[PDB]
Amino acid sequence: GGKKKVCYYYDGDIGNYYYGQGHPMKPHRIRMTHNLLLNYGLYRKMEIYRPHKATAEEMTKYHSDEYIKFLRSIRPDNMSEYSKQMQRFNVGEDCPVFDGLFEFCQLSTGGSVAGAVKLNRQQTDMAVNWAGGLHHAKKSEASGFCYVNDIVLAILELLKYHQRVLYIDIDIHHGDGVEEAFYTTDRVMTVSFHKYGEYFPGTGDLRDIGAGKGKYYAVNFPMRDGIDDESYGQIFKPIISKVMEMYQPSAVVLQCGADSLSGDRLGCFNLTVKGHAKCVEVVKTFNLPLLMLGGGGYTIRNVARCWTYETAVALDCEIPNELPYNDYFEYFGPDFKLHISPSNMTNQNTPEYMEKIKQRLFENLRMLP
Ligand SMILES: C[C@H](CCCCC(=O)NO)Nc1c(Nc2ccc(OC(F)(F)F)cc2)c(=O)c1=O
Ligand SMILES: [Ca+2]
Ligand code: NA
Ligand SMILES: [Zn+2]
Repeated sequence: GGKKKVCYYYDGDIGNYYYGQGHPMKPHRIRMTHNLLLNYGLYRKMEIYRPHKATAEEMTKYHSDEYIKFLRSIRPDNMSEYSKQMQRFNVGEDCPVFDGLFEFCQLSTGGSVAGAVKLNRQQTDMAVNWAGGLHHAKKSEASGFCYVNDIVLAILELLKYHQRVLYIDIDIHHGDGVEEAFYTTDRVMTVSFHKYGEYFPGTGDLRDIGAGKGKYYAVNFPMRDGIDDESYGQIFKPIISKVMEMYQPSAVVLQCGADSLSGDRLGCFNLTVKGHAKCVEVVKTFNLPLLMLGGGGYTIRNVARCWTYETAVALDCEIPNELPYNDYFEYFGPDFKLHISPSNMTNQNTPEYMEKIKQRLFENLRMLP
């Protein structure tokens, strides 16, 4: 029990990577998070590391050599010469070409793999990489603003020392990239809670339960618009508890995508920072080596609030609602508070729907030996 050792990864350059004018993915939110938690004084309670830049040698442990060579070569000045390669790898539109794309992928991946190495070495209880959690990237493809799947790479590192690794994804979108990589193995159980029905990426049906050796090791909780803290918490704690009891993993990876928060530019959920962070508190109570990662989140003031509070939660540190002064203070107007209020949006997930989906998952969890 009690307070635990926390290692946090951050590179001072991460906030300078720009996806382009009008693009919702803003790496600057990672800097906003870092600045906000330094101003709360949370650096006193944790070890801050600079990630290494993950190499091609590291990336090719999962990704194809051809895809990684392309990512390492593509620049906005040579796009015309790589036209075929761009369409094949899904680069240029949703996943645009930008200055320092590869470096950005290296730093994002570096923090996740370094966190996994630290946990494997038993030198920390928790590792945090807010620049990670890029769950959509595939063996040979970019998708949903994700080029390199840092989660898969970090999980592969944990598998060197851990027989069973549990993956939890509280981003509003299905973590299809992670699920795909470990679909046919029982050495990784993937658990995703996401909006489902005519929504990106279009995967993550209740009936998608894994295949072969991995059958019953892929868990999906499909949800509708406007889920609140009360509905989410009532299903999250029982599902994770049953997963912990049945699967008994030795390490956990928690993807904390903040696009499941109320008011998100691309999200349809109605969670508050408190409701989102209760997921961290739940997972932390199991006392297993834990890797906390980023993901989506497009109302960057709420991403900074979310991930600052989730770091404070990892540290068992009570932080006041009144925000301290920081370099992005004006972003947190008009209230300048850490916590957010839900909107008036209708919760399309009834309590009966929530209970029925939970019961269906419980039947699948009983199939585990
Ligand atoms: C459907 C796909 C969903 C990606 C979710 C990834 C995630 O959170 N993973 O958990 N992509 C989308 C947009 N893309 C978009 C791209 C560029 C852009 O700006 C532009 F380039 F157009 F100027 C505006 C929107 C949207 O806007 C939007 O939605
Ligand atoms: Ca999810
Ligand atoms: Na699996
Ligand atoms: Zn997302």
